[PDB]
Amino acid sequence: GADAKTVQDTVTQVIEQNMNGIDNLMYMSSNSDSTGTVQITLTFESGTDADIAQVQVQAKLQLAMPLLPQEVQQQGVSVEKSSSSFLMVVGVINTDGTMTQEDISDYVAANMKDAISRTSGVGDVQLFGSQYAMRIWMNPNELNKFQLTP
Amino acid sequence: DIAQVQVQAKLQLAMPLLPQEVQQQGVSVEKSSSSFLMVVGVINTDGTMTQEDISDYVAANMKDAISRTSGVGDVQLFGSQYAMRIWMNPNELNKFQLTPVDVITAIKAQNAQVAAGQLGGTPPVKGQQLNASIIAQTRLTSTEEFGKIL
Amino acid sequence: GMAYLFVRLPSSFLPDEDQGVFMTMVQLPAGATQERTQKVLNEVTHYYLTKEKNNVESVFAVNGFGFAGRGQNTGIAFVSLKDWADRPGEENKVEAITMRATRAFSQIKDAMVFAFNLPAIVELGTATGFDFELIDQAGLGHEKLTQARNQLLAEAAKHPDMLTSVRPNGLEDTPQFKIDIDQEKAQALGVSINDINTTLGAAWGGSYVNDFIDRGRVKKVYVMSEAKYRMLPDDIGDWYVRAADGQMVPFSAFSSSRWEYGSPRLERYNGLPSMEILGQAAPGKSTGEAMELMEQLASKLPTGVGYDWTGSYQERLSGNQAPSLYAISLIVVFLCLAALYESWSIPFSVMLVVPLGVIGALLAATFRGLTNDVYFQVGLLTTIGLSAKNAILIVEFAK
Amino acid sequence: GAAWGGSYVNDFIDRGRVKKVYVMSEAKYRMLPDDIGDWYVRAADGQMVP
Amino acid sequence: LKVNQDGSRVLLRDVAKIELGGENYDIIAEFNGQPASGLGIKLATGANALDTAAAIRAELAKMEPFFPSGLKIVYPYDTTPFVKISIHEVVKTLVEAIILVFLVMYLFLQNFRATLIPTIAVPVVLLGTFAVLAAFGFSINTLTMFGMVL
Amino acid sequence: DTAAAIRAELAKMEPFFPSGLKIVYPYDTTPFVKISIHEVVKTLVEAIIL
Amino acid sequence: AVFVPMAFFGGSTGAIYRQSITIVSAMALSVLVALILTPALCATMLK
Ligand SMILES: CCNc1cc2oc3c/c(=[NH+]/CC)c(C)cc-3c(-c3ccccc3C(=O)OCC)c2cc1C
Ligand SMILES: CCNc1cc2oc3c/c(=[NH+]/CC)c(C)cc-3c(-c3ccccc3C(=O)OCC)c2cc1C
Repeated sequence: GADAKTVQDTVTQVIEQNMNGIDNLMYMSSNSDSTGTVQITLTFESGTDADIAQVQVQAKLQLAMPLLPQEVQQQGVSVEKSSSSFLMVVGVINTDGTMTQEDISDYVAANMKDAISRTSGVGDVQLFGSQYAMRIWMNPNELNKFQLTP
Repeated sequence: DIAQVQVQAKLQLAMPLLPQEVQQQGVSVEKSSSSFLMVVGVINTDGTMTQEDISDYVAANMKDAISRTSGVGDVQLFGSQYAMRIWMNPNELNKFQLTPVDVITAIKAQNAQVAAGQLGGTPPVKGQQLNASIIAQTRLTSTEEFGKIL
Repeated sequence: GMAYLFVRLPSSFLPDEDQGVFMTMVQLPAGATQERTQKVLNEVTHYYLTKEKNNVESVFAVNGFGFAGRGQNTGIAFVSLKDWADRPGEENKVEAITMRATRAFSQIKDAMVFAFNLPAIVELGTATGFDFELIDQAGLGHEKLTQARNQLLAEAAKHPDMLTSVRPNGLEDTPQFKIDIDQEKAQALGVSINDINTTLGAAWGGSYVNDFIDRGRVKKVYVMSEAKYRMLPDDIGDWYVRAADGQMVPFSAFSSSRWEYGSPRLERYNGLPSMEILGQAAPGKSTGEAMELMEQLASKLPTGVGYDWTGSYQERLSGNQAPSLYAISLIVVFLCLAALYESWSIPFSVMLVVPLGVIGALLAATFRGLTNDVYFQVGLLTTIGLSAKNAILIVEFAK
Repeated sequence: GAAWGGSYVNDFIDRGRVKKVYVMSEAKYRMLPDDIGDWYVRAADGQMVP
Repeated sequence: LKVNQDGSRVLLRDVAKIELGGENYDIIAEFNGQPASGLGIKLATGANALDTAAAIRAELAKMEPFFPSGLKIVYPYDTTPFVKISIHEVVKTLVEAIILVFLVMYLFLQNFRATLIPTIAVPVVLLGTFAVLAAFGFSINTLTMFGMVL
Repeated sequence: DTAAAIRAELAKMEPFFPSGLKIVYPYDTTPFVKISIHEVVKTLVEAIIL
Repeated sequence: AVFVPMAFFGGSTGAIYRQSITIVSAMALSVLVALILTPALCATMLK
């Protein structure tokens, strides 16, 4: 829900004043979007271990998790290994028993996405859709009808 | 590099057994060396300023950079970073019938950022022409705005 | 000639090959929707299917996900071409396919669609290319920095020489619908400020409530609203918050509708706000020249506006490295030709066969459409080894 | 606690950067033992109690 | 939710629509203009790429037999076959530079035996190079395969 | 080298200070290293001449 | 020497001018093979 200004100093900035005391570092950058999505990049020296350049980062971040909302805390925070690009991209479609671009995205992320991402050193997986959820669309006229709020 | 880490993941199995006064306060696992080396004094000669204004500018421009740079263990400020400080009068609290709990409540309400959604939302109606992000409450900025809390 | 055939021969790092897999990205103007950009990704799907059956095996487009970032403005169609055997000529190979693609998306379209190559490499090392960045070193804001970045993009394309190609990254700068809630109006009628904020947040933007279990697995539960009660500014007043005195109160009471200009992508570099400046070295000049005639354009900017280079490079290859490499490569070659020889004279025979085999190496590279990249640089070092070989025989058998 | 020793309330933004907001009291109402009785807590029945 | 005076029960369905839909509608993919989802796997920053892509199929293969009717896998954007072309067109070029050398060795010396010594003197050296790069850290790289031809 | 890069950040910060703000250097290790090379590699050369 | 000092890599072009060595193993194994063996096989069997 949050806009670009909101995430820029309710999550982003807090992490940045707690992104210190780390071994090896060239620079830090950041992106803060109007979709309510932030992602920082800590680049390191060439030939450095990716296994330890992690860890420290997510233990420094984590000294700053309780300075944040909950809207964000219980939402997925994730420190991962990066490689600006994809390689294998596995499309998933239907031919016979026809179904929707919504039913398919759920079944991909409720059977195979959990397996793939853990398998043979995957950095991070990106869904091309979304996993299912018990979605509710509140009517504001029928809320005032019985005297009620969200 | 590994004698760390384990320590701050063991500590962190004990963070939710603590207060909040402490949790949202700065917990920090770092590398030690009982001693300093470079100590960079910071003073004023012309446009004169105070031992308070200087400590803020040191920790709002250079302290964040230094500590992350070329493997610094931990930095210690010789002063403090600025903060919107409030000095409650107990005579003027009883004058309008009030406590420090009512002042605290007023700042965790008016001094706050909210995640309001957006027009032309995530699942819209097929045919909408615009999509903009809603703003609502913004975090306060200056001494004047904290003086006008209700 | 050996010199002139080398200085004038321009420097690359690595060639952009046919990988059997390229792609093409989309981007719409200030505050477009999912319905707008889907029309564009649809028109793109035609060029590759109907007007390119022979070369494209399949497409895979996506609505609202650019490689800049995210949102309903963006898009991307991954491409998977047919096998290499069935694609015969240069026409039917990545370079030419993305060429007439870019023409067609700049012809019968009305937004920003491209197509591009797939280097290999990573994102960096375009060669004759750079990435500047512009920082807020003082206590300025977004509004003040915006103007400083406008002034560096201006002066760049205002005296080029030997021109250039400058542009920002993705700070398009669109409007934002602010809602001012008067606090005095709220408490008067008797509404909690908490209740008001989670009415505006859990309706328009959603709210993570709880976890449930669908079909064995645990997923999430979200709460929002039907689309038809949150698409315009006038629909805010249809939401009635409840007051402590058991009577309904609309938003129109305490709210204040008004538009405002902000940014949908706030970038920050190294603990401070920043904006990206993706420029490209001139077609005449190249990098070391272009970058140093960009630093004097950033020091001419106003106060509290510094700079720093993301993220280009850390000292290159035919740049300042190549020297140092060759340099030592000589001092050893000559030594070892003395550890088996003794003179001095014998090495200096071998130590100027170097330019014999080199003037030919350059001739073929400079002649055809190739360039001094990595593969060519080691084609050279191979030949000082093959010239030493041949010569050393002339010198070994004869001595 | 929020008078004599301070209390971490919330975060605000001064001049671009995010810092902290603290709540305590003027120094002159917390320097001696006799100054404790000047603080009047409120009771549920809307009347002050020292 | 409520029980309005007269014993009438207000339910969650009576005030709101309830469908089992995605938790994020912000993105929706098409594959040849068909409704679809998938998995865009990204590398793990120091991983063994092509072996990681071979094991992407490892999980995916055990998942195949338990799909509903219609669900079928497809492969757009994929790195795999470029590696298969860079070995099969280099180890082919390898063999072309032996057959070709064999002819130059015959045109100068009609001795069949003399055009045999050098034909075995380089396959063996080629192999020893594999064993040094195995005992140093490197791989069969695009670079270190062109180094076997040069 | 860590102390050489303490000045690396500090040097980029110098030009954007307000009026009056100037850096000073008390307690500092750096020059002790510069004395232990320049008085040892000097002693080195004295033990050749001798 | 034409090869391995040139194979003292500088940054993002690490395994690029570095991965000679690949080359050099081949040079020193062509030396080995030529100092051993090629001598042998020639003597072993020629005309
Ligand atoms: C007359 C034919 N016109 C060309 C026009 C071009 O326009 C471009 C515009 C851009 N718009 C701003 C978003 C960006 C980012 C990259 C471009 C590249 C480019 C793309 C991939 C790899 C390297 C380069 C490249 O040229 O890199 C270094 C120069 C480009 C290349 C050629 C031949
Ligand atoms: C029968 C003669 N025995 C040998 C026995 C060896 O035992 C080793 C044990 C170790 N103990 C665990 C701490 C580690 C780390 C490296 C070793 C290497 C090694 C050392 C430097 C550079 C490369 C290698 C090396 O062989 O690299 C790739 C194979 C090694 C090499 C040879 C010849």
